[PDB]
Amino acid sequence: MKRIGVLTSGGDSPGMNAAIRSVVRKAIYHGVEVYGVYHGYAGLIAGNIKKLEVGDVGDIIHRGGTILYTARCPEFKTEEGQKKGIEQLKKHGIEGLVVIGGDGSYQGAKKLTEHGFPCVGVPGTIDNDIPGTDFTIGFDTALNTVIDAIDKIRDTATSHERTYVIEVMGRHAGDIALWSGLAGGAETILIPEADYDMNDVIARLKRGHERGKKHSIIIVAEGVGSGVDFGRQIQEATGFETRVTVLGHVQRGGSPTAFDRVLASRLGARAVELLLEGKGGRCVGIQNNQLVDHDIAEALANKHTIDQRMYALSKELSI
Amino acid sequence: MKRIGVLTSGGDSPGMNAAIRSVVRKAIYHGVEVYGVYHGYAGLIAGNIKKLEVGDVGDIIHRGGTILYTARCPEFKTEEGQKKGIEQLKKHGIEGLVVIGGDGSYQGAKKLTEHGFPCVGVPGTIDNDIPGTDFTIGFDTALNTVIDAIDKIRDTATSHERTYVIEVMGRHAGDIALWSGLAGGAETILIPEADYDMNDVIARLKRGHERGKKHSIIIVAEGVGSGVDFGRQIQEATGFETRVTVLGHVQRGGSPTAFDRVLASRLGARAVELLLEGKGGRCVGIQNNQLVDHDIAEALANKHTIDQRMYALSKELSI
Amino acid sequence: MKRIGVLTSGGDSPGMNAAIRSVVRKAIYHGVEVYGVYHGYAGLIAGNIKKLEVGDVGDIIHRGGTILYTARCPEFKTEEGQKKGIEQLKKHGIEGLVVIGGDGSYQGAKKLTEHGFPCVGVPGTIDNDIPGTDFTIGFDTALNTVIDAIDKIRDTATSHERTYVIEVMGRHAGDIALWSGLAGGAETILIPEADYDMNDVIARLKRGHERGKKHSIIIVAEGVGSGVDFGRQIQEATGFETRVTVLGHVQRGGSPTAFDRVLASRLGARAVELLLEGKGGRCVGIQNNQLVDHDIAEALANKHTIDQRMYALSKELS
Amino acid sequence: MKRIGVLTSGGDSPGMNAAIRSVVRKAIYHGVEVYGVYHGYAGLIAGNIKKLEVGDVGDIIHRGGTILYTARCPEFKTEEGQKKGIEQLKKHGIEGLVVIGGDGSYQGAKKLTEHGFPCVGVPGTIDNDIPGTDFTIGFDTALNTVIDAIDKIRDTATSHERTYVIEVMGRHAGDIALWSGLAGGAETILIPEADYDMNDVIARLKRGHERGKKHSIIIVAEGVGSGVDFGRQIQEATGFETRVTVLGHVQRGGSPTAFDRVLASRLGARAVELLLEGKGGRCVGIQNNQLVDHDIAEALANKHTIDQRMYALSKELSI
Ligand SMILES: [Ca+2]
Ligand SMILES: [Ca+2]
Ligand SMILES: [Ca+2]
Ligand SMILES: [Ca+2]
Ligand SMILES: [Ca+2]
Repeated sequence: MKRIGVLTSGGDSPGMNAAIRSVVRKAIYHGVEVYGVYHGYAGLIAGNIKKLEVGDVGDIIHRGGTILYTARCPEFKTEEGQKKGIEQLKKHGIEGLVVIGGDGSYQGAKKLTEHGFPCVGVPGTIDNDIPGTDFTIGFDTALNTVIDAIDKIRDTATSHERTYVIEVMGRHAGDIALWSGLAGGAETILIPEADYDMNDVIARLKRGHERGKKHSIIIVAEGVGSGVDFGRQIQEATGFETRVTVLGHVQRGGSPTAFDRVLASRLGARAVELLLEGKGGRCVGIQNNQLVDHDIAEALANKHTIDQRMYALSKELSI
Repeated sequence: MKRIGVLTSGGDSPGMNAAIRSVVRKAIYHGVEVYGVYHGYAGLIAGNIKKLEVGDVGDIIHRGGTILYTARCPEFKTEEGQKKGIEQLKKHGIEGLVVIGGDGSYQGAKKLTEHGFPCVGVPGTIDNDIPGTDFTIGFDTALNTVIDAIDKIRDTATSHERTYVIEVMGRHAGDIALWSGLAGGAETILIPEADYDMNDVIARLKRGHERGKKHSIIIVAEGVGSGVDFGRQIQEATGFETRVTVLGHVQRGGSPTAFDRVLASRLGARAVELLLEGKGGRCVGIQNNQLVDHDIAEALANKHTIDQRMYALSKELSI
Repeated sequence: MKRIGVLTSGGDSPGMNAAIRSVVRKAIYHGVEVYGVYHGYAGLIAGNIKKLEVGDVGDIIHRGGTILYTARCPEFKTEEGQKKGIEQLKKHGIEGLVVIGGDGSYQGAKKLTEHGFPCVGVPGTIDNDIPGTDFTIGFDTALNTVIDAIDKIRDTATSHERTYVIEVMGRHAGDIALWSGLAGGAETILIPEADYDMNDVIARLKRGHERGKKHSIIIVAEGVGSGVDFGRQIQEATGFETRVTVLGHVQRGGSPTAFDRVLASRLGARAVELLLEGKGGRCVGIQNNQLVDHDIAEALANKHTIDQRMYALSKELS
Repeated sequence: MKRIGVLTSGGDSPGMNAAIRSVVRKAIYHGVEVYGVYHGYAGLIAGNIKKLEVGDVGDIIHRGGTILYTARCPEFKTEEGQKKGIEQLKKHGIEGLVVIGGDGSYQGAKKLTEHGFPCVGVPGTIDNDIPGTDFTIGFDTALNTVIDAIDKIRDTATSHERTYVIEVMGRHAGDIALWSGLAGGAETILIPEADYDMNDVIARLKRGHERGKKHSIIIVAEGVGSGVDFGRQIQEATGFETRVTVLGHVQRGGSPTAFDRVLASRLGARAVELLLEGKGGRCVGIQNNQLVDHDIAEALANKHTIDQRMYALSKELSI
């Protein structure tokens, strides 16, 4: 190619900027131009397009959020919109698009490709729920946000001999809960991919009160339920005073961790390589510590999973 | 005195350990023993008393929470209680007591003195309302916790052109909301100590939407209302997508910042000096960058106030 | 006034952009325009100047460094240089100037006022080495940078039963060393403002070793000497495994802490107020937890001093 | 096996405690006793061995360093030192040893296995320089200490238009440097696994300055040389203003990142599993995102490599 475009869609995620930065610096290394599309697919329909310069990506690698913004777009679900997007792309002479994000911001990469516009997906979310890759951009940072919260709430929990339900993000995926709860010494972790028995949680807790334990932390993925209801169930059942904490959107922001920066630079650069060598309708990622690329069509079919041996581990480490 | 005691009551607070460390290591310098009372006044009543050694304050200057724990004590409000508690004191040959915390807890230090046990209070809470001091131990730390949070939500707010309501702590004091909302560039701060008008707030938001500001962030002290409510009021009015975040108890934990560690080391040492100088029924504090001790009785009558000129400042800097 | 300017001079400092943000939003409140001068005094001479919009003050409140940059200017230390400064000032209709920084930024604020140009100065340095104020914009953030490091070095020193020496910045002031070491539970602090005896230090570490203490952190202010040297004198003297860390300019950077963001916001806002009230040749600051302003020339006249009791406290707590 | 021991040798590393917690809690899950061996190998020889109880691990997951300490041991390469090692082991009824540490530690773990005593080795070092694993416990944390430093030096370098050289740790491995440099946005990265030409460095540095760039970060792995020199060199080569930061041992400390806590917890638990299945002489690890174990002698045979394509990418991204 000679010119390509880049875009972010779906939720904000720490590292997208590093991802974006990479798309650009790489294309430059190959004599290619990059045009930033703003406000995601909404921005694409709208014509929100402006060339990015070597200097528009200088000093953003550390920066959370996405400089190109992001927004939902019902219109892009229709042939109608898909059509107008390509016009606007064609208008600026853009022959290739790197789509960075999650929430089937891939559907669009696919749709686009099917209309014969070359398109590559980069995994962008905090909740690890994108196929084609073991980890997504933003997950590592989001975890350190969660366990930093876990570290703090343990300070009070220990001081006051109290039990906390912390509700983490992960709308469908229990990744955050699994990983963070493992890392915070969480003595109960409740995920969507694994059965739980509330009567079991209650007993375990009672059991520790005896064996000298007065504080306790219960990580709960939002995809399982509302922390508020869970806490209710526990205090009502144990008489222990039981606080509840919903971390919510703090999880979505922050300076991306070293893992998230490297991953974003690698992936985003891979995505460019694919466009340039003619490929399209693909999504890159990291699998088994290796760079991979896949057909979006194929990847969107792979049901998401969590490492069950780890969930097991955490139960063992926390009887 | 040759032997004294130390205890922490009311809510947890980052820096208390630094206070306790300082209470202990200062006493040692003067050849005085120090005994820890565990689990607040409940502990005192109970007899939870163990000498502290040099090696028990060997960390702990960086650690949040309180190694002496803390717990409520209905029983200590009744006379029979403090009595029982003084017995315990006498039983271990303790001649004085440093009471670190809110909230409070100065009440007990007072009644203790009245019963002829020499008692010194130290300002420990995150919300900042303990009289006899411009700032309480834990404040600076909590503020940096809230701004870390404000920073992260600004990251997502900006990418999505969304408006956030963030509910912070301070059940009766607007200190946190004021100081952090200033440090966080929050365009709206609501505190118990100053009139607010929601029509003004709403208009202000609609105004900026035009001006070109697509994201805004409202800071709200819990002592004013429920964030998950103000948010509803705003969006059920303006057409704006409004998200809400209650940070809750993450605010209570954490490694105390430099200001808090230094403040704790100072107040702690001062508190021990009072006891040794034979004085009692006092409480220490920082006032106009100078340390002061006041009669608890008087201190307890001074309504808590916030710097109205700063609140004002935050308004001017905001429109 | 209808138009002022702002610049940043001397070593950059966390929370300057907070100070800048404040200078600019505050002026906009009173219907006043702000022109930014880039690259400190060198930029003023060269007329590197651009209207700041609302726009460019962010949010940048969390950002370290200075969006206006900074650079040394030997030339401005001379009559003709200032002539160019004013020429440029007037060429843009800038009626007043807010100067943010340290290490002689104030010098220019005075000279400029002397030549009949209203200037307010704002304390901006990590080392806290600026009169007319208890704390300078950048100090709190620096201290927290230093203790994070001390905490980390405490982790490794503890595991290995080793003794470290950490050299912190400060220039001529020992504020950082005294405040951080005290916050970090250091067992030795060495500063310009207090006197020490190496033999004291030595024996004091040899003694702590007697009571079974297996690790120590000595904190040394650069203004007192090289951390490397102290490490050496000590290891030769005792035989203990002694390492030395020079944190360096790490202390200069980072997102400014809540205190630094607030101080900058207050100070900056107060600085513009002064110009608007026709006041000039003043520097803002915070003293005894109250906002104050002083005539520069006389503020610059006080030798800086540390809190002697606190140093004494830090010893008793060892 | 009813009783095993655990120890930490080599340089200390954030997450060792997490690794200990896991060794000690996993064993309890299986009704095995754990005996701590303090001060690494010098301790093993001298006895200095104490039962680890639940309480001894119930609050260390978040803590840097090693609660078991670590010390060098010249004695333990001799035959007699080892003779002494085993006696002491047999004296406490320790049927097996988990060695958590760095490289030299693996040596002794083999010698023990040879002399009829089952050992498992756990990768513990910040410099990633240990075979039988892609990453070592400590790496992630160290990287993040490095990038935060880099971030902070970016602030001052950008306001002053300075060029910086930052010396990072890694005796013979360029992993920290390469990885943090990529993460940080280094314009220049120097490491032992890959040839560099100083002149191409100066040239690459001059081309960038002529292309407008006013500030630049340069990362040097301590194994390549001394930061102060590369500083002198390029200062007098370019004339630019140039500063030198040596981070030194800060990299060694700090609360372990989510990744290091998780890795530590999986690896440590796996190490217990091995000894319990009668599989001595091994070292655990993560390779291609999968848990693995390898004969110690064999792993110790593999010269350590970095990812050349990654070093390549870092170059392309900074043109
Ligand atoms: Ca950011
Ligand atoms: Ca902080
Ligand atoms: Ca910054
Ligand atoms: Ca730690
Ligand atoms: Ca796996």
